[PDB]
Amino acid sequence: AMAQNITARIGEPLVLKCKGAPKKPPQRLEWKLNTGRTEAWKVLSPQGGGPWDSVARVLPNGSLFLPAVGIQDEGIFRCQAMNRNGKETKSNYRVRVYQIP
Amino acid sequence: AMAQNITARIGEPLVLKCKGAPKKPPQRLEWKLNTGRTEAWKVLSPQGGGPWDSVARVLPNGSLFLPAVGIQDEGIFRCQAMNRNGKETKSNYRVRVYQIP
Amino acid sequence: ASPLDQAIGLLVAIFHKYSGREGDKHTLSKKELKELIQKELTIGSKLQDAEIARLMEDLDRNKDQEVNFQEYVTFLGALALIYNEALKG
Amino acid sequence: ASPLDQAIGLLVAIFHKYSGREGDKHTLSKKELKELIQKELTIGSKLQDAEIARLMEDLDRNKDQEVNFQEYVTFLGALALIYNEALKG
Repeated sequence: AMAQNITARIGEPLVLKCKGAPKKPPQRLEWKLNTGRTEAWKVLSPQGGGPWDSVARVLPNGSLFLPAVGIQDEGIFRCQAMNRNGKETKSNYRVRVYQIP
Repeated sequence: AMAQNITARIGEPLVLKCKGAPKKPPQRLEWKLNTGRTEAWKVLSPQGGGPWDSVARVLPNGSLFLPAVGIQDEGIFRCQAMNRNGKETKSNYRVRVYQIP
Repeated sequence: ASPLDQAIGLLVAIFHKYSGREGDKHTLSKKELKELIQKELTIGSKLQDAEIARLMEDLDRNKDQEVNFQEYVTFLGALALIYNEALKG
Repeated sequence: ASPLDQAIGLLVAIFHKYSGREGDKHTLSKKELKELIQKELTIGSKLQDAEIARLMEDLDRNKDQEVNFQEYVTFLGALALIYNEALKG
């Protein structure tokens, strides 16, 4: 198990880039994250949005920006993609806020 | 290359059994034969018929009967099936008539 | 033969070592496949009977209760993915 | 490890022996894959350049000019089918 140590502040905006999409047209993509309770895991699609869309959006360059990262955003985030064969990208980033419960 | 030696007479009726279909419902099936010119190779389907249908038909038990096997019927016949994976049956029977060209 | 051809040749030889024992000569019965797993897989003998049964059930895609060679290749692919994922972390 | 696990482990090791040389560490470039074929396949060094190029082109299913591990498994499956067909006659 591998994870990057990243410090963040509750209610503070945070931006990150999660590449993966090859030189080919916009392919499929799936969002997954591992946490204690997990309440941020949402399904991202190239044509559509859900609840997490209001909590965080993805930039045209394949990035991620959050209006205010709180305790719910804590935990570890992970990116993943789905091609015609099975070439997926693995990456887990550990994020924690200053004051914790 | 393997083939069975079978003698036949021109214009004489011949019946043979070509099993292969498992215990499951009627699955797909393809007919293939190797010959000098090849003029009998036809595509058999569980729901439909073609030109060879008039030259030879398949019995409900998965057999084969020809009204009159001639020089055109000569050569080697082969059976084959197509499942969901790739389990095909391989078998080649060499057939020749008395008087040849 | 070269190292790669030799390894593949060994894997194909294992299949036929067990497939020809009973029933169809070119396919693996539930009995043959369980035996293959228990004798040829490092952890095979330590797996629950229920888990071997689930493994064999899933390998069968055409659903005829027989594991053909193509199904065995799916198993090899699964083993390769497991080792590859461990190495990546 | 058992004979089967060892053989698979060898095949996976070959992939990474060549994939990490240039570009992406975990995929085979046209250069890496050609080298793998010429050095690891018994008949590899005797194949026409045009035929190796066609082979590598087809292995690439997602069409990104890179032969990932899943594509290599397709190659292994093709080799296994060839040896199996020869044995049946």
